[PDB]
Amino acid sequence: QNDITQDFLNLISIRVERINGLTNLQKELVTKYDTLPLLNMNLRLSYLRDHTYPHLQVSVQSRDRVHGIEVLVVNYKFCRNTMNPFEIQFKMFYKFEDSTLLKWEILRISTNVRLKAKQLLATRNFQKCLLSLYEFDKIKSKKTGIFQNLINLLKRKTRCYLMNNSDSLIVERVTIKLQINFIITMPGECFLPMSKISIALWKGGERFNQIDLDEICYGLIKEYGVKTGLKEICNVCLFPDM
Amino acid sequence: STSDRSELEDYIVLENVYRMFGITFFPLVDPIDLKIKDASGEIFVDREMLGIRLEVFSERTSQFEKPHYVLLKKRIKSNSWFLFKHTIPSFIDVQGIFDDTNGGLVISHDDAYLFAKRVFLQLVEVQKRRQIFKDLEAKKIIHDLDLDLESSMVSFFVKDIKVELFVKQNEIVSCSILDNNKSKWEIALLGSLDDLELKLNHSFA
Amino acid sequence: PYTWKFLGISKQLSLENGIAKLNQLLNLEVDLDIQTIRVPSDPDGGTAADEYIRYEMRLDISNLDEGTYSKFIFLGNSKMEVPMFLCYCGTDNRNEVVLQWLKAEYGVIMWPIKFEQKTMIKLADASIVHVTKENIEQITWFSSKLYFEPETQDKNLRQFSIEIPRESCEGLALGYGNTMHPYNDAIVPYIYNETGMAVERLPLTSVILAGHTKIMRESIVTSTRSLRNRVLAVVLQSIQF
Amino acid sequence: TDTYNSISNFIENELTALLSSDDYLMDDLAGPNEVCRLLKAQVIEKRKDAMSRGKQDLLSKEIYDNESELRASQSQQIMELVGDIPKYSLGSELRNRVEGEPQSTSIERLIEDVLKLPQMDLKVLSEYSNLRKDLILKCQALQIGESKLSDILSQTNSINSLTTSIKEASEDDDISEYFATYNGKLVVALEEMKLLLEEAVKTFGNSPEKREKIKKILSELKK
Amino acid sequence: SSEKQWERIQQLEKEHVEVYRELLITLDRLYLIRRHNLSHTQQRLLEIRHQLQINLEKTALLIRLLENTNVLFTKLQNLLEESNSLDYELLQSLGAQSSLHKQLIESRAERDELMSKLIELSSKFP
Amino acid sequence: LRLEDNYVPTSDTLVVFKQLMKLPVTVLYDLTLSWFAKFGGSIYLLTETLDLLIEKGVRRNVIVNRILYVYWGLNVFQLAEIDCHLMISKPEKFKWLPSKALRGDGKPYVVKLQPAKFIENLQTDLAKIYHCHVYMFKHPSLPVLITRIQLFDSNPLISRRPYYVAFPLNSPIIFHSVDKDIYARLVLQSISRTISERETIIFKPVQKIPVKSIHNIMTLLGPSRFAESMGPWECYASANFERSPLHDYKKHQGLTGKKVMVREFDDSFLNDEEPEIRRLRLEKNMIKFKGSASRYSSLVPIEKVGFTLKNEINSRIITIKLKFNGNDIFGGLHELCDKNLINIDKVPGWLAGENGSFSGTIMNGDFQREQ
Amino acid sequence: VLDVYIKNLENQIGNKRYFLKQAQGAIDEITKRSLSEVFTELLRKPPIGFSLTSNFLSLRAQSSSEWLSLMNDQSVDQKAMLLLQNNINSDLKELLRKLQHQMTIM
Amino acid sequence: SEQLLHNYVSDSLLTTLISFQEEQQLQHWYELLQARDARVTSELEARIKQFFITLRSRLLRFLESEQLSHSLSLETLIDALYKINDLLQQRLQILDDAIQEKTSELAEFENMVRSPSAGDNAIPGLLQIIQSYINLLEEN
Repeated sequence: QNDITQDFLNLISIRVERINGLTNLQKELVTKYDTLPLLNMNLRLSYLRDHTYPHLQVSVQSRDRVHGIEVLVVNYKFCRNTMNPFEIQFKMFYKFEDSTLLKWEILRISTNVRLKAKQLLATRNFQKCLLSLYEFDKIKSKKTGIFQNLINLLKRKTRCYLMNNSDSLIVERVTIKLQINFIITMPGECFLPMSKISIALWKGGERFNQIDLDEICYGLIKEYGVKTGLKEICNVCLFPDM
Repeated sequence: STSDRSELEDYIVLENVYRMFGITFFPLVDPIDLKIKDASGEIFVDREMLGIRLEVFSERTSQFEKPHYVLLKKRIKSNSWFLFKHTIPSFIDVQGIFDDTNGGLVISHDDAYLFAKRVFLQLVEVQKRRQIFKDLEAKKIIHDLDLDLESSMVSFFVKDIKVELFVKQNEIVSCSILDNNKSKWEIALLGSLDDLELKLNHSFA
Repeated sequence: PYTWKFLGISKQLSLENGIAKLNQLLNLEVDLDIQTIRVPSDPDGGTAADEYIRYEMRLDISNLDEGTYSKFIFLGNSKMEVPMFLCYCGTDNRNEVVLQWLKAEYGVIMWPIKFEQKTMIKLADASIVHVTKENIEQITWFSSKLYFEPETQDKNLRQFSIEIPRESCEGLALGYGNTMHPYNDAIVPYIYNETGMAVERLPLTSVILAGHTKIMRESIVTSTRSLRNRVLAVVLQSIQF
Repeated sequence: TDTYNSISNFIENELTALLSSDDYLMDDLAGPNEVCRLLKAQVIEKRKDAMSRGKQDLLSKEIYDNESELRASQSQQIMELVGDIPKYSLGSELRNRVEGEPQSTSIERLIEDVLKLPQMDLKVLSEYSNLRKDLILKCQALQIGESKLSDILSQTNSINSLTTSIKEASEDDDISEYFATYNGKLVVALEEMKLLLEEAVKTFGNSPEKREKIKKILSELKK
Repeated sequence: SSEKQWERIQQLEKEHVEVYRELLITLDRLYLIRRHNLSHTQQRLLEIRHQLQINLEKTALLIRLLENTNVLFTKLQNLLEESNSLDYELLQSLGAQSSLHKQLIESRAERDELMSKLIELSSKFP
Repeated sequence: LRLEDNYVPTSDTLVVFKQLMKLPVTVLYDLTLSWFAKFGGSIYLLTETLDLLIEKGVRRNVIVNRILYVYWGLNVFQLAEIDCHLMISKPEKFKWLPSKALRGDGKPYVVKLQPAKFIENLQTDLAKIYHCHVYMFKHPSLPVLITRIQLFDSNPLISRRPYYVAFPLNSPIIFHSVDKDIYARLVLQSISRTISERETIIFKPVQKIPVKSIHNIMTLLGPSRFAESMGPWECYASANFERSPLHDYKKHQGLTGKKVMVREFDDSFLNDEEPEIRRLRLEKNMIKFKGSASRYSSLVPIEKVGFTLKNEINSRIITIKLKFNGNDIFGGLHELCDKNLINIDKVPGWLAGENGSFSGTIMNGDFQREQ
Repeated sequence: VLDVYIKNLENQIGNKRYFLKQAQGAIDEITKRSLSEVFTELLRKPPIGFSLTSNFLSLRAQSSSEWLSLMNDQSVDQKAMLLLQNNINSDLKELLRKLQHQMTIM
Repeated sequence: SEQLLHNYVSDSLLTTLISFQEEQQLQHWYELLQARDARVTSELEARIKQFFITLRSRLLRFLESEQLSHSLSLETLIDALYKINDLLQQRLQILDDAIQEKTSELAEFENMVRSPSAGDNAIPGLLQIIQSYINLLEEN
């Protein structure tokens, strides 16, 4: 009666996620226990574009495939100088498994660096060409920045006119002239572009000793700096007080 | 998720195009110091990390080599990166270059980029010094040779003569011919490294 | 360095009777005091199962060789399930004599007592709380040293030992707050938070305080010939069912 | 070299050997054998601690100690003579040329060693000073020549880049005619530009088309 | 190297038949609820119904596979050969267990009679 | 007073026999050929009793009695070659101890030595003090140049314990055998005097606890990718996760994804079956203590490790001193984490196995090794 | 041919789990919407077979082996205990007889 | 040194005991005895003097040979610097040859750009065209 009712009552009463390339950062950081790069592709692209290669506009234009290769036409716009940037357009040929490069060629160069990057772009090593173009843009931007700063801090007392393209700035006072060379030499026959700073004084009559001015420039740039090293050279070539 | 797969495909191929440059930054987080705030239930990184991905492109095999990684971690009391881990062999003073850049303290990302550029120039230097002698032994101007790890001390063979070189950064600084007329043939090769390929056909004509 | 071995007792016994038969069987004169001790004497206990009847029992011999001088400290409670236990130092034969007498006379069953890990933690916790005559409990400090010895594959990890100095122990105890349990609320959560090693689950071997005691899994080495009331209270409390 | 053995051998073979037999019995050539044996027995009797095998060992050790004390003075006086350019002052390659068989020529280490050797039989001193001056002038001319050669190499590299670019772009192999008629092409281009400027002056007569033409011409002549 | 997929399909088949039984009982409860907007015998009848469904699926698999040397065939044949090699041993063990329990009953009854006799005798002996 | 190769020392015959019984037969045959080509004693005719003996498959005792009782001690060079071939054969018996080679300002100095001209200069520097013999060979597998310096004394010429110094090819770190006598200091100082030739080099030691094999001490501190990562960062030292940039983009980690387990951030470990979660938890312990995939033995076994964790809570310095031991520490910690005894979500980096075989203070969350 | 079997079995598992999820969601829907002979009408109405057959026969073989080992061990333990108790029964019977005879003799 | 040997010889002689025991025949006996002792100690003193002279000369020439082995002269230094001067002269010769080759290339370029012409009238035409272009630009 009661025990059968209790037995009848006892009888009748009887995470893992998969992350991807496009995913939010919170769900990525919840399931983070390995020491691997983050798979959020937009954040990785933000690190690859905003932080390591700023002022550069890379955009993939087209990509095809034959039978087992992959062609890829991409263009770069080195926009560090906002007035007139120099562009380029590549075309690469993969091998897509045991992946090598077969061919790479240039479809166009914007005609501002075409001869300056003529000896460079015949080494057939496209990584060195890309890095040399980016560093040449950076060094050219630093050159025009330093020369505009030296003009802005000297435009009142002197006359400040440039020369050949921008490679040598000339100041003159009272007379006495001073020319500050700054040459960027692309590589050809290291692989990054290198700079060369040299000066030459004129005391009205003739040139000075190039060895002594070279030693003065070397010491006064090795000691002070570059942006604040040339200002000391203009202060010495003034010599009204010290 | 089909057009999103296409957008991810364009993001991946753009990441590869950016990785062709050689020196890349990639995000990273140590999972020891992933803390929770408990006032909102969200996760914030305690110490930020920055990873560099050095990747030298070869030319004899025309494919990219094994990538090298430098991982920087942000210090907890100074707001300046210090070199946490690096997968670089020990003939490159990677800690010394990191102490040399900017006096020792690295704050902004371009200050880390200069350090990554110096280490990448040393890696390309080692790669080119190996590639030149491998392309030499491919054309059999030299016989069976041996190299060091950084390819800075080689000893190849000539038709009879053994030649030993201690080569610095793309230039030969020491020559050793052993088997008065030897010294002319010793300061013959004591020049650059492409002229070594030029000068070794100047005697076997 | 008087190592103590511990044995449980089945029946609550009083040694006021039959002790003359021990004096007949051994032909010596031993001393017994019949105390009534109360662990923590702060008034937030209400005296609810808080009394203990302790029978310290020495043997009045010469104290030249310490191996023959063996105390027999007892404890008991009329409310616990396993009521009593005895614990003795010394390396004499009279220990087995009095164990044989207490087995045959009273009809009890004795098993050796093996300690767990949290019992060793509570025994190191209650072997530093010092008692004074001003009805308050103060805490001294010793530079402790835990000791582990796990059983791994191929004897990969043989033995390892966390070691904590005195000043860092005091700093952790003040960092947790005012408590009478440093090693279970200050040190072990700190070790788990900064290392990840759960100490209650890891195999302990010998929680060592510097100079004062040395606990083990079956025994306790000490420096004096006596044990504190909190140590015996924790041992009697731990072996229940 | 091996002076203790020589001292002890000289003692044992030319003092005791001469004072043992012939200094005891050979004096009887002027003489009886009995009184000679009596005096020989007295001599060997009242001497038996001097010519022992241990006392002369101690004597030879004392002779060695005196000769070592005399050797230490000439040892300290042979290092403090006239210097004449000792070791640890020249570089590696200088003393390697001194010891012969250099087996590895290296011009940079030779420069860094030649620029390190110090200055000062007076004709040998003047000859060494003149040779040091000539070697320093060789190193100076080597550095100047290397820097000038690098500048010349970059200069002719840019020259070869210009000649390759004009051989490619003109596609006629007429570089001399190109450089000769550059001025003629430039003046006919300026004549065409003057005709275009006259047409721009007398074609539109606007104020905004002139602005667009001026902006295009300025951003084409400047960029 | 197929053993990994073998135990993987074993565990996945166990989860499969667990969720199949769950699907059957939940569809039955769904029909009970949605038929109109609960006892012991009714629950047992649904359990018998699901047993007969699984029984018919078993015999359908058997007649589809048996009525040679194909894929995943010899596994079922060797399993059906190996599953029924212990029934005689099970029945012999159960029979030996019953005989041992009967002998223990006889020994305990003899010991209880003897102990009662010794208690009465040693109580009279005092 | 430097010893030439044809010198014969006074070595016991039974211990040379016991050394020679630990070698196979083909290396004994090559040693026989090389020794009789070099020195000889008791050309093509005497090779005939060996070319047919090993082709018959005779025991080693006959050939070691032949090679020991026609040179009836063999010499100093043959004993050096025997002990060096024993080093190549069984590498787990020796014990190495590293030492970096700084210079000048403090920057490390790559050695870059030649095995020919190093031997005469070192033997001439050591020859002014003791009777020494220096033998150098290149290891057949690893890129090291193991030297063997054996110093003699006189009461013929008795022999001391040999002292091995292993140079890698392009590292500032030089491994040497563990000894604290005065001859070990003399040999290490003479090596640091003769390796320089341009500017002075000092050997400041980098570690105090010796490492067992030479493949282990070559992985840990030689020129390799595992020299710094070594722990949970071992995916960066072998490059498991990223391919070449010219590789296929249909098979990318960002496009195929990976299977991960959601971490618990509430402390629910002290309050305690779905074998997919068991597989992922075992993989999680494997990832935390290793790369991404026996089964507990790490890439390098480490004998002894002792840390010192100096945290700081409300301006109090709270030091604890962990001190491990065993045959392989971090594999044992991997096993303890595998039995659910150590919470893997709170295992720090330095306990998981990074900067391995080092031991030192941990201030502010940053490891700094002991001096 | 086995990996495609795992693939379609996992697809059927996901389909059946989606069916169960929608069924329990319908249960939740009608119970939140809330505030006989039809059971016989239910009783009239009503990739899997290899799975349940292999599962059932493997569990039957394993559980039969486990029960056989357990019952064999318990049988041999009860056999030893029965032999011991029979020995003590015989000795107690002999001592009962001797004590009865001593009760007669005094 | 020499002071010790003359003590060692003279103390161990016949003269140190038979002088104590000292008709005319015995006087002549020990007189001839002391004369023979004086002769042999003169000969032995000459012997030990020549031995110490040759020993000190051998030790001095050995120390001088070792010191000149551990030092340098100033003539083999001159020979070594002559060899280094020959090496640097050869390096300057090959560098001058490379300079000559590169300036021959530059001189080959130097005559490729010369335009012997009437280039003042072209300059005047360019100046007039530039002035007309500037006038047309400033008149717009």
